[PDB]
Amino acid sequence: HTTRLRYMIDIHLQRRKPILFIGSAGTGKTAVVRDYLNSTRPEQVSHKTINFSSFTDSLALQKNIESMVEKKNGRNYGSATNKVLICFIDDFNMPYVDKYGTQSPIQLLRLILDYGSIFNREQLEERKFLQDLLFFGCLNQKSGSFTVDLRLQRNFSVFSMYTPSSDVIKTIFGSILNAHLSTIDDKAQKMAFKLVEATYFTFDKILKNFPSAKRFHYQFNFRELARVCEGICRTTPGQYSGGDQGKLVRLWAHEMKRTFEDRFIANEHVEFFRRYLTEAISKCIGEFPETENPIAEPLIFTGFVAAHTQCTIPVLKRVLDDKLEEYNEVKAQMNLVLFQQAMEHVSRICRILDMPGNNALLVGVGGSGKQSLCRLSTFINGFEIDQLVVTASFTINDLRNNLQEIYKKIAKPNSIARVFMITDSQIKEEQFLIPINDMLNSGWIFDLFPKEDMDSLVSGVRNEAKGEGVDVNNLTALTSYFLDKIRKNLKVVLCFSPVGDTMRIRSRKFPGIINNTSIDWFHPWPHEALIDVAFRFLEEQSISLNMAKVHSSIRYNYTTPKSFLELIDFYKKLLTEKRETIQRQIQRYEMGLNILAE
Amino acid sequence: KKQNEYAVTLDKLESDLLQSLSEADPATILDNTELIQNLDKTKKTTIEITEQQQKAKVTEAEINIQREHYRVVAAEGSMLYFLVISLSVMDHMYQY
Amino acid sequence: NAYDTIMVYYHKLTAIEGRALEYNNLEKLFELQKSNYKQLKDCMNDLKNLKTMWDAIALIHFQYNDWKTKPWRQIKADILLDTNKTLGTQIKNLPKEIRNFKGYNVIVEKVKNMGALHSEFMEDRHWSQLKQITGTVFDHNSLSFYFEDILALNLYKYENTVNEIVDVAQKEAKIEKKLKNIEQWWSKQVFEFTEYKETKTFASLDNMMEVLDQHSLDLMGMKSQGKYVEFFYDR
Amino acid sequence: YIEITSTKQFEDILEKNEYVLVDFFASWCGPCKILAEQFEPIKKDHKNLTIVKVNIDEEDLESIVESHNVSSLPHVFLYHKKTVVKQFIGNQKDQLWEMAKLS
Amino acid sequence: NVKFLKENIKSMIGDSLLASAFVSYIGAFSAKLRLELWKNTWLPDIITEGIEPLKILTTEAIKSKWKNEGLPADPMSLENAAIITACARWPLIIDPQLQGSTWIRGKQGENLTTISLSQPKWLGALTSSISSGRAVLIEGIQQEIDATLDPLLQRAVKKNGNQLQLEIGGDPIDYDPNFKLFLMTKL
Repeated sequence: HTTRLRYMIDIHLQRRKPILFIGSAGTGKTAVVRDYLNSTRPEQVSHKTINFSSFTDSLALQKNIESMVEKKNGRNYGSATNKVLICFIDDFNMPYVDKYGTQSPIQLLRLILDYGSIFNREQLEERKFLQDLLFFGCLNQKSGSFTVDLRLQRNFSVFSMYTPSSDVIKTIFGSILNAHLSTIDDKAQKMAFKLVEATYFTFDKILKNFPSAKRFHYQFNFRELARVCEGICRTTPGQYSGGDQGKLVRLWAHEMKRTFEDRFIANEHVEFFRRYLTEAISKCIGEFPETENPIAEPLIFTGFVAAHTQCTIPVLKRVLDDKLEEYNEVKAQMNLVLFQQAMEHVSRICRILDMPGNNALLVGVGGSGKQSLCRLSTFINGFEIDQLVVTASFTINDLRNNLQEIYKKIAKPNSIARVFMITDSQIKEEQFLIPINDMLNSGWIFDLFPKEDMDSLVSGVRNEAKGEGVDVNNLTALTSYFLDKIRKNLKVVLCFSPVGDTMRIRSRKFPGIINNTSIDWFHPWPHEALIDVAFRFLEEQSISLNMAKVHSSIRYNYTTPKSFLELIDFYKKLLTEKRETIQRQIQRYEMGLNILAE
Repeated sequence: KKQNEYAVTLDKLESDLLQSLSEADPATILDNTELIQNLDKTKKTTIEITEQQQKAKVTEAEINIQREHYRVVAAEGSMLYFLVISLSVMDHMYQY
Repeated sequence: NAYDTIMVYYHKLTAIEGRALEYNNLEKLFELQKSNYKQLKDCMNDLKNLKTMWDAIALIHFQYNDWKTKPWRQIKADILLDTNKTLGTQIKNLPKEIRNFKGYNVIVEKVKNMGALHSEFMEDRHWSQLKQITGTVFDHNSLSFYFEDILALNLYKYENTVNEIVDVAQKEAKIEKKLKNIEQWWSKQVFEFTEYKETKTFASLDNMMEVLDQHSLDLMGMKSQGKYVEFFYDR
Repeated sequence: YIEITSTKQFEDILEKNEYVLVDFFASWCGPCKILAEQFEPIKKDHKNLTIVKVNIDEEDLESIVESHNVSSLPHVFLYHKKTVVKQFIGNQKDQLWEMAKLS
Repeated sequence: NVKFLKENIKSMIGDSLLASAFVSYIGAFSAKLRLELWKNTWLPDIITEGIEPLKILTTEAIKSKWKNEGLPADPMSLENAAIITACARWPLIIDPQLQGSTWIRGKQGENLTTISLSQPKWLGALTSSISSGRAVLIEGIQQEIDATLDPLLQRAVKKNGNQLQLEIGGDPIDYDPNFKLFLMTKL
């Protein structure tokens, strides 16, 4: 299919003809654009690409366009030493439609296409033109990405496709598997490919049942499965102990649970998926390789030499206690218990941080300090942390000043970035969401750092890039490498509440949220963890069962899991004060006896 | 209201029981004649609590005999009132 | 003086280690239970060593001393996270003998003893608060820079007094910024008059009224929570 | 002179080289002047020996410090065939020269 | 009396958890709902039973004083007189008819105020109340919650020097431990 794509794209580039395409987001179309562009650039013609938001209009188009050149016929575009200029549209249906269904970028495109022209908006006859420009873009189907009006597609040739086939998925991802497994211990090619066909079978049936209509966060995507295969090749490549395929199979099921148990909502979903997964593993190979993996997880710390690969429960306990105490040494302590689900959440944070470039999501209420668990996990990661300060002067200018400070402290020291935290409350001005989406996709913003700022930022990063070995002559590989390093450095976490109805509204209002981040469920509290905290706080068994059974019974009409935390605190108090009052009256009766006897 | 104040009157005894060792700080308590009278006060309350129990029994039993005399029409007029209060939802201006 | 006594008894222990080595030879000759006896090489390793860690202490402690010389601006006790007690923790990590030798242990006692304050947030009032709360009689913090003052005061044991002074200072921080607005943005402003039929008259009232009311809002929000009110209370 | 801040690279230097003279040094002085001005001559005179300079003040290098139990900033170690042969401290030109001569 | 207590420590286990869970949760569910919860009071797991927690809560004396203050003789009012003793989180007084508020006001007759939502001096009366260390009642809720009182709705007791003070609007206002607050809704 992409061979047909190549055949089309070659002649279209020769013709200098602007075209479009229809396809689902997350179908590697951005990656196909990257492949083609990096293959064709070779100092022949420049390029540009642009993302959109609903609160985008003709305005930002004119600016990000009008970046650079002064030729004849007024300020306009000229390929000095090149042939033309090209721009790309990441998302098409993104900009806001009025109640009549129009977007001012579409009318700007009317003007630019039919006249090759523009009118600068300051009050004058400042009416400029265009000489060399080519337009491209792509978009998924109508849901929920709007339809194109016939005034547009008549000037833009498109074509369609549909979801790839099992043979295609096997081709690409089994080729990646050939690479990775033939690198080290290739004696398991057949069972590995059969594991992948088990992936496809389970995928087919879970999508056959579970439809994306169930909830807004339901979606299955080519780039998701690419992330899966990438988590497969992430494994400790050495692992020269090929003694059981069950080792890589249990690891693989660990990545399976990483992918899907975080997302599952009904525990019936987890039942279905585990049933199908063990069914596939049994129709495939092995006797009890994955029949039960509640604890099994390839960790990092204390596994490698002097790390301080899979390990065990008391080792996890001791290492997590030691790291918590080391955090309490410098920072203020936070002694929320290291219960098994807290440690699993810590490991989830660990793997999310292990993934660089992209970010993830945290849809869970507060009360317990999820940000504090982030402090602990980022402390054991030993990386930089930051968070914006909320004030009455919650101005985009203030975020921008913090962001300039951020870019200074990320580019001049030439080190890891500050891992960021945001919550729903922290962001009152809805306009703040757009530069955050720019952080999500590009990791930087147009005109937030103008040209002189570009040069001043990349001054020292240039010389250090010559140290690592990128020439100064390219001057474009340089800047791409710099922003690539910025992405490799930056990590951000976004907290939400699942009760928020406008979470879906803003997810449709921003595609970068659902595409970039990963869906994890933070989920009715683990009842076993409730038991754990209950019988631990005896420091200050049937009762530890009993209060959780109470909460598990209240569910009939209405109930609240968080108030069960406040009820745990409330009855902890009530225990203390009731035993204290018991003591007070013991002493009152004792002294009654004293005076009686005297 | 009288059985009300008398049960609060017991709280003073609860105080005077507590101070019996507290006001003297558990010292020189033997020669203090005031505690003996505090013991005699506890005896007064003991029969004052005995007056509380008899009154609670004789009166409140009679009070319920008085209360039942109309109780059924009360709970009647109770839910009858809540019903006519709920009439305003089906038509504006229908508030009393 | 301790060294000399320990040197005599360590030479006796060197005869000891010689005899233990010859008994080790005897196990190499005929099988015996060498693992049964806890023979440690820490002693003779310190015999060869201990100048290593003594000079270690010389460098930690002559950083303390170059620091005792650092003038009242050159000293860094609070913009420095913890060089003193970091190196003390290093000594503690060093072997048992070392942490117990009171060269290392005198400087480790000093480390536990000594183990923001030079930032913009700090002011003369915070310096005087340091003086009063630390109980230090010195014209040192309250004057224009800090050296050899709150080391003579234990920095780690009274790290908490310094910490709460840092805390009240970073709480004062907002008055360092927000009430500069009133004075700058007021001093750079003047009555503006315009002729209304042969009479000059105040005009552009909106900007002046916003100016005055923002001034008053700053005054309110300042007379609010922070006890720091004294920094611009008269103003 | 070799100037390295990573423990793994120091270890590989020891794996691949026959004799290594390491000088833990500081960017400041102690009781006497630096030997870094006499230390480069010994490297330039003995190219058969990997002469390494290693600066404890670096936080990345605190790992090398902890691993070698180095506590004195001036600390010259002689390693041959991956194993510690000798170790002395202090900016002592005579000891450094003797160590280099007997390396 | 000593004998009663020496048993009472042991009798205190179990039944106390029951009162705590109900008082923390069931304060607004239907009465008939609470009944089945008491017959389903996890009987085989709570291992005295004839010590029902309705009497361990208070005595007749405190109920008595509240009658003088205007409290009903009615059970549902009695458990509501028990829940107001708990003041961990601020109460939601669902008051379909008024005497609930009248008795609460009759019970709070010392230092106090009352502010509607659509009030011009709303923030000023807020500031004066929290600074004076008194009560405050809110009735015209309009069945909605304000954003500026959310830092006050939660126990956002931040340290401001020796004093504890809280942000309500632009003005950062001083607390008062003597201060308390109550609301009231109808429907």
